[PDB]
Amino acid sequence: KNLQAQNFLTATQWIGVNTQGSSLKNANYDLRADPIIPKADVGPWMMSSVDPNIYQKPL
Amino acid sequence: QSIGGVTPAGVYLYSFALKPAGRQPSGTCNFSRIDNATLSLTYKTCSIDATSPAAVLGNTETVTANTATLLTALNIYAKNYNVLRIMSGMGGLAYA
Amino acid sequence: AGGLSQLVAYGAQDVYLTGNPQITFFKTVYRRYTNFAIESIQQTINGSVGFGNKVSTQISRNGDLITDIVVEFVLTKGGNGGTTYYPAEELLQDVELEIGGQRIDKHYNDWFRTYDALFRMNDDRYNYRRMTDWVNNELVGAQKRFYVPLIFFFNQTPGLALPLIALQYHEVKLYFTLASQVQGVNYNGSSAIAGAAQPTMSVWVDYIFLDTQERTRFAQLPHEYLIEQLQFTGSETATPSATTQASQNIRLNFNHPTKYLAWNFNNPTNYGQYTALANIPGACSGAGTAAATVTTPDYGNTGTYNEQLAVLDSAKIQLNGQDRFATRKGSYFNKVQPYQSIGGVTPAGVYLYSFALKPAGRQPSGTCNFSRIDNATLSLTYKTCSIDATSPAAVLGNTETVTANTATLLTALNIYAKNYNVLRIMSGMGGLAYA
Amino acid sequence: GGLSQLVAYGAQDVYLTGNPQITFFKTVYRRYTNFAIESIQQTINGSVGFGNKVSTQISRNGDLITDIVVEFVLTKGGNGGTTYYPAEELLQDVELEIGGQRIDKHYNDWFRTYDALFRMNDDRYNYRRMTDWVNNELVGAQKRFYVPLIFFFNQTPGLALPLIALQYHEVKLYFTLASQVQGVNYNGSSAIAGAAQPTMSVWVDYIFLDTQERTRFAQLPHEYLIEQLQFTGSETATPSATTQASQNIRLNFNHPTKYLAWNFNNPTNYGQYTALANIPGACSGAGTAAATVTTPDYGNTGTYNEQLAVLDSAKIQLNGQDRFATRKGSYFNKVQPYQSIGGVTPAGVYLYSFALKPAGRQPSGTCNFSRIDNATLSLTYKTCSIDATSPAAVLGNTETVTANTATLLTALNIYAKNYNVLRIMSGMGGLAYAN
Amino acid sequence: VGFGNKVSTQISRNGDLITDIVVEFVLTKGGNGGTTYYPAEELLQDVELEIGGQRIDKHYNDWFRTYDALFRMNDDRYNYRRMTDWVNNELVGAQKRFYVPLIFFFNQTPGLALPLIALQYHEVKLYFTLASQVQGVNYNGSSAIA
Amino acid sequence: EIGGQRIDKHYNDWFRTYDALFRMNDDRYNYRRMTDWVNNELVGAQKRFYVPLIFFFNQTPGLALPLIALQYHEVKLYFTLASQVQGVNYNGSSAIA
Amino acid sequence: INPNGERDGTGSYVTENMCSMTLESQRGLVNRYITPPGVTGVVQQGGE
Repeated sequence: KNLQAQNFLTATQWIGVNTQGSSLKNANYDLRADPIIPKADVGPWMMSSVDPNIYQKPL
Repeated sequence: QSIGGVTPAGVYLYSFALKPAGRQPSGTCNFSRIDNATLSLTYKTCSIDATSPAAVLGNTETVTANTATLLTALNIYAKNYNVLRIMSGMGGLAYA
Repeated sequence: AGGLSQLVAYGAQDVYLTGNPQITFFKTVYRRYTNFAIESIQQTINGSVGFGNKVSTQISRNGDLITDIVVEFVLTKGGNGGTTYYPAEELLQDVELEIGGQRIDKHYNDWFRTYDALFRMNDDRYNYRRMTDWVNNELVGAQKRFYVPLIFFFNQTPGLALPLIALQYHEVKLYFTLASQVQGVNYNGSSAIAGAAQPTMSVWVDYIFLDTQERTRFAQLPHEYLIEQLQFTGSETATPSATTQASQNIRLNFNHPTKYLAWNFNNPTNYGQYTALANIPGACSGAGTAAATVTTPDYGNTGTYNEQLAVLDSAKIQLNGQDRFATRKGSYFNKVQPYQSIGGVTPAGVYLYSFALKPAGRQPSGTCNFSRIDNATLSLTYKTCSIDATSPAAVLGNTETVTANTATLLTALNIYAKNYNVLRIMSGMGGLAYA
Repeated sequence: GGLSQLVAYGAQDVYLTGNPQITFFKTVYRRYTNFAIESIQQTINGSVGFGNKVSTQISRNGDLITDIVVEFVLTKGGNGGTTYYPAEELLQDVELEIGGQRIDKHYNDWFRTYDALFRMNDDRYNYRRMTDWVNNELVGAQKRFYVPLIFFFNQTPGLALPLIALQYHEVKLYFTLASQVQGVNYNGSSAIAGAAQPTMSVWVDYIFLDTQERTRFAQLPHEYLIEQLQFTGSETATPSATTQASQNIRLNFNHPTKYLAWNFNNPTNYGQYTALANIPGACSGAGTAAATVTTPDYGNTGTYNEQLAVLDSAKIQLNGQDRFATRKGSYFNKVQPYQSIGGVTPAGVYLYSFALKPAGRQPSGTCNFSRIDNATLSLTYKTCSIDATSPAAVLGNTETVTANTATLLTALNIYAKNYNVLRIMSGMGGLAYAN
Repeated sequence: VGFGNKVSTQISRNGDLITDIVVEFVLTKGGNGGTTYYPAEELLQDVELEIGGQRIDKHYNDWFRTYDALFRMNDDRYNYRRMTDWVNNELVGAQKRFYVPLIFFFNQTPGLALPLIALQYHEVKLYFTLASQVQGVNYNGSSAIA
Repeated sequence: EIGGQRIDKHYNDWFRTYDALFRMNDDRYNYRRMTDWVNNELVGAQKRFYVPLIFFFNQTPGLALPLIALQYHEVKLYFTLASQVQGVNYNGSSAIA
Repeated sequence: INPNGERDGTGSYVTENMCSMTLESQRGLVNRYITPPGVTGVVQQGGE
């Protein structure tokens, strides 16, 4: 039959994974890849969540 | 023989069961084991002038109304047994 | 809320209905049964079919057990609607059941009428009428096939089906007597109807075909069946009159455990007439108009519930001189007895007294064994025949103890007794335990 | 032939005939204790007549008792069409007492309601024949009526009251006769000059047991599951011609209840459960110029036309919680009895069953009202805006309206039938539960 | 809901077993007494019983008439007629609530009450086809009733 | 209805009684704006009304129904619409054609 | 009162039979009537 009221539901693979995130607020527009620098939170105040935006498929 | 009520003219019954009106099986004809089952019907002569009561009310066994030819449809029904199986919270018939 | 609120409202007074429950109503388990089939076979009628003739048939060895018997007749109307009354029933004057050359039972046209009057009802009775009469205002020359079912013990239930294959040396026969006259078919009152056709007759028997194991058991095993028989004699009815309440003591020549007695008074001229004729609607030919004549019934309405036309005032049954019950009025035997024990509605002029809780059922439910009574007597008091039947004021405004002057025409008395006996079948032969 | 059916055996038949358990061709009848039934007249203490109240003590003239019939002899105070079940109307009520304790009680209206719901077909017609004049009898006509009692022991042998086991308690029936009976001593509000007083007789059918059963009944304790009637008469919110009257009735009932039943009526006219109207049968002279919608056609007081019924809708509520969804009055008049009884119920008479088969003896489901703190019946009436004297309005109207004459249906009778235990021991007995 | 339409219902889990099913209809008279014949029965052209998507059974308006003709009787039959027709000489414009009992196996006996409680994983539905025309209600023979 | 059990039931009159008694100030006014015409609208005017329900779970998140914890029980709302509404399809006892 | 798990419920067709049907249907058989070899344009007939 079935297993009802006690099943491992879907957590994040329901609406689909986010292939964008916050990686496009300060996105790159040039065709060439950009020099990637890590996040490395150095600010006591005024941080960000820019998400590095590493070009996985370069020119 | 089989029910005990009164059936109106034009409606017919043939039982394969001692008491077809009940729930409990009392003899059945299993048509899943019969290839060619046929109902053979002979009709009455439609020669009575229906607009003349004498023609109708005073006529013979095998003769009916000219208006009887309007009874062009035949509905044949049969009632059988099957088994409804329920388990695992689901169910359906034993025979498809 | 809803039904659940009822279930939870449980306490001490529920214990006697639902505590330690034994059953449910929601889980029917059906019984598995032996395999069998039912087939209709036409029998050969020996002798010559016609009015007044005697014919017979041997029930053919076309099955293992037999039940229903239906006698078909093709009759025509010798007059218009209203001139016939259950003519197929009237025609089958009698039927005798013979096994191994000996009598088992015998029914009469009048018995069929009496039986019906007491035991059939509602739409069964109507459908029955449809199989023996013309009930749709048919006219002269009309032709219909009638079906007269028989009511021998094996014709009422498969439980008493007769194991014909067990009777290796004995045949089962039906002897039939056809009436010399049938009202509205070949005679109209006392007159013959010129040109009337002779009946066409056919006898049908329903055979039970059993599977192998069951067939073997029936052929090999001895059997006993508790079956019904009808005892019957005709008597002269004491004649009542305008000047008197006739009385009569009829010694009952009966035997065996009897479920019930049944009787009627009648006019031999008019089949089914158990009541007086009168000029009130349905009570005579032409009733309600100038032609109303209280010498002939409205045949199509021969039977009636109008007690005032009944002839019996009161009655009692004595056993060896001891009243078996306190005297009751004729209307008690007509209306109440069947109310309490049958549940149908009995026509005036037909009476029943039961010794059984269920006179209509198969299962014995108390019987009077007449074989142990030296002098059983039916004591009848008749109504005074003083009412002028041609005057509705007199016919309808009268008293309990009187009836129509025309009630004196009900000169015949038919007394029946329904008893049990034991059918015995062994070593290829039929049988009856008691005489 | 039938052989062609027997050979047609497959896997699907295993459920019906495999490993067979039963046959249909071998009825086994159960041997039973020998017994006999005797009909014995009881004496009556006190004169009978209109407005009289009398009683009987059931004589010790048998071991067990069942059927009881009260006979009356009435004379018509007018012509056919002036009476309606007058013997039923006359017997205002019957009270059953054992050892000085009330066991049960029936009312004339209950007999009418009971009949309207539970009797049927020819059982009902034969019943009517035992309580009324149904063959167009005329003024002065004399007739003996037979009105049966319907106490638990009067319906089945299974509940025969063991008088022999009640050696130290008297068993009595108190019978109240109506002050007036329509068409017999009164015609609407007027008395009928010269009307005769009724003759009365009470008959009890006694069971005579054989030696061993008599001893057991006399010595052993017994518990008989019995039915009891509960009845509360009350004010009906007077129906209105301008709006929908409504009413909340306290269902002051107790015990496991098989069913509730009720009707609305006009107390002036016995059996009137519907409005009067100028349509054939719906009022005195209905259909013609002389018609009045102030008086019923007494002989046709009852009707199946719910257009003349007052109830629009109803629900039963227990402890402030609906027991079922609100249904229309026609649901309680026609569907309920279709489902639960199988007969036809006259307009104005309603049923709500808690049982699968309320018409039977087996307690096939019950509602325990002795476990409810606040039981109530909520009724809504139709708008009584239809001009009763105009067939076009009477017959062409809507589902939610009725006759203006429906405002006369101001009395409501609510009945309940429940199950209790009548315990007999050491010669004495009474009910197991007071409430 | 309307003439000629196909409608359905799903049976709610408001109890454990089910038996009787009655379909209530309200019809009006499009002509005088004598113009209709069991019109609520005619209206229910057909009905189907389905469990988990499997048709268990089906009845037709004609079947209801045939069934009745053979198996109902006496006052059972009359009361039935009262719940499906106009039998008290009602006139044109009359409105009436009719009750059509169904005749599926579980609608005839408690012995076969459908165990909805045991069908926790399957839906149970009824389908009903309403007639395009009902005599004396929306059409007099072939003539539409305005 | 939850699990087939009747949990609660409200009536048009309750909505009116409840509002009349428990809502207030601009909560009541804004509430009226969602159920009536309050800007002197004229015949033929069409508006969408929003009638919030007032069951316990419709008043606080604290009693939100855990449909997630009721995987085997469905939750239903059964509604009845009035046969007549004043100033919409009827004017007192008269119908508005 | 009553569970309702008919939402996530499979159809009833999963619980059928497919082998307790009607008769065996002896209509579909093999073809075992091979026509004569004869002659044709390729294999012409021999001389008289």
